[PDB]
Amino acid sequence: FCRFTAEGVQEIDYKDIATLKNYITESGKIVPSRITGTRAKYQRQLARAIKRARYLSLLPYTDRH
Amino acid sequence: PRRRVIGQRKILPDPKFGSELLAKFVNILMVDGKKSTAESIVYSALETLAQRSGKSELEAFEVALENVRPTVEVKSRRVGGSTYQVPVEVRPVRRNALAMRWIVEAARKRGDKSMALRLANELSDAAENKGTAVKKREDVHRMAEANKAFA
Amino acid sequence: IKVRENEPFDVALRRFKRSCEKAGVLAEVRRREFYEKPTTERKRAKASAVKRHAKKLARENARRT
Amino acid sequence: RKQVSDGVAHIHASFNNTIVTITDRQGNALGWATAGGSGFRGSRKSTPFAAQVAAERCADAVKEYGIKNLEVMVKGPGPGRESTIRALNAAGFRITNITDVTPIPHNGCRPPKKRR
RNA sequence: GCUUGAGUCUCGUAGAGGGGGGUAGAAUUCCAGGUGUAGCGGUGAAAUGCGUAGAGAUCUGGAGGAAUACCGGUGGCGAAGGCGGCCCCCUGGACGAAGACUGACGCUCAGGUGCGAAAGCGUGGGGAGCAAACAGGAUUAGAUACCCUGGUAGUCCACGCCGUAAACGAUGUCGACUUGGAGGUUGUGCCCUUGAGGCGUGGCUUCCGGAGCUAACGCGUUAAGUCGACCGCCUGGGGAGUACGGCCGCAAGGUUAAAACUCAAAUGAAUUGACGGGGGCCCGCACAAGCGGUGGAGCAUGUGGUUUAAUUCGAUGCAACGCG
RNA sequence: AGGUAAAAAUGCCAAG
Repeated sequence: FCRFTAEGVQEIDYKDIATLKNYITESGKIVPSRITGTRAKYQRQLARAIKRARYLSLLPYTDRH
Repeated sequence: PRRRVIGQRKILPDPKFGSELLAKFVNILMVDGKKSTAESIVYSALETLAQRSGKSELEAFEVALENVRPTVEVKSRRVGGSTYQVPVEVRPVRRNALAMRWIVEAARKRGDKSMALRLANELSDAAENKGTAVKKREDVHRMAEANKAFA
Repeated sequence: IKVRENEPFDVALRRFKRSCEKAGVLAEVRRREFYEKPTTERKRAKASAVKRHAKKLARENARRT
Repeated sequence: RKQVSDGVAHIHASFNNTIVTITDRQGNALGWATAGGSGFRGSRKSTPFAAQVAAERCADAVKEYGIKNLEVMVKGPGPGRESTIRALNAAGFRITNITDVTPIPHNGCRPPKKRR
């Protein structure tokens, strides 16, 4: 329920891969904004940035290859 | 059933030598309420074994009892899609229940010439883990291993 | 999905599977298209969300608890 | 015979079917058996207890290869998913891990419409 | 003429808005071979089939079409139909902040015009999966259906056409006015941003409820409340949105649209009782758990079925069959 | 607080 960006104003980059991995479960699956309870507008910045990482294989689409 | 959990009674200590556990052997051997005949046979058995083995009387029900000691068995959880067996934790009353029951399955079969004949032998047979009684628990065990390491 | 808890698990301990997408989700995209039963279903699904929501706050009378 | 000392039990435990595939880490088949091979006509081969025993008839044919350890991969929800591993945790095998390699798609292989 | 209507500019705004071009990964289908091999696959039970000519399974490599799990949320955008993997090029609308300017430049609208799910049609490609047609196999008293297995166009891309759907919040378009609450979503102003906030304001927006309204259900500042403007439209059901004629279309048909004839109703709302091859919870040796009989056999005895010139007849899921 | 699960063989019809 981290009050992340409602008080953490900036653009969510994919470069901060350390921060980025905190939103994907161990099984690759990206976790919904419901559990983390943060704002969808902010969470919107997440999913697109995810595929940017997914496209670069910086992270996995799904680990079992 | 669907209502009040019933209990027990005041089980009488044996009017020969006060004891309750063996009193259920009467119950777990009784057929058609023939007590005196049971008093005839049930008695005949123990004293001769006490005489034959050489130890005390009320340590004869025990000498056999060591290797017939059960702990668990199966009580399957067939929810409606999985009739897979689930072993049960056989609680004291539940434990001694099947216990005096194993003296039944053993003695009732292979009738040599008389009840006390087999019963006395089965006792000391049960005392050395080489007879019918002792394995009666063992057989139960091997149909429980079927499933292991559950949660 | 990938459980090998170093050495001492020695039992199922496969919550990693059941917690994310164990075959129940396979048994969610089983066999049927519809396009729409879920279109309708999401609406009715969420329907329960607000009414059950009420059940927790609309239970506030005496009722002799 | 080449006598490999490690292997993998793939298991195709589908809704109404269960086949066990113990191969090595190179895909060459070591030993395979199923609940289907146990006969278990039609409906009856769908029971978890069925697959367990079939695994007992499947834990062999690898001992002849010097098999030591193994990892389990099962697919298909149906019955099982654990039935065999229970019969595999004690099949006489130092098991390393168990994984679910299930094919999660991403919306587009059109699935059948049956069962009305 | 002025400006409280309406219209544009300066600065920001989120979004599956729309057209087009490249590209990622999972998955399935198929090819090639390795290992290995009696099954695979199916279900109500199967059988059809695929199989020792060596599949299934599994693995490496390769050939393809097609849609985008998770995110994802009565979340968002769009006139509606509708639209989401990623990436880029062209490009629409809607909202906010303070002023600038124009100076009623409005609203609605016959006919006209543009868009407009699927299925379908024409022309040329493509053709994984799915799958009308279809056949084989099941089921059935029948089963040209539901189920299994293959399987065709289509589904998919491009260029035209068809213009209809439960195209439905079943509610037209535009403006004003009349209690609040819960929020959600998306910009912004003030204060101690002392903290995920406190105090207002713009829009879209989901549910709840005031007066009122309504036949009721329910709607309720998102009105079906209180008025105004304008327009489409209705007059019992059926016949029939059908025929004939006109227009539009390659066709399918679409569109505008009757009458004769027939009935005394058709229709909505609601709740009692009933029913449910509908459920939520509780209850009885209903079962569990156990005790010990019946089902084997002999015989008693009843019943049925048989047989007999005649072998009286009633009772025959539960609630008849050592019953009258 | 709270969220999956679950069986689906077949059986038609009415003069007071």
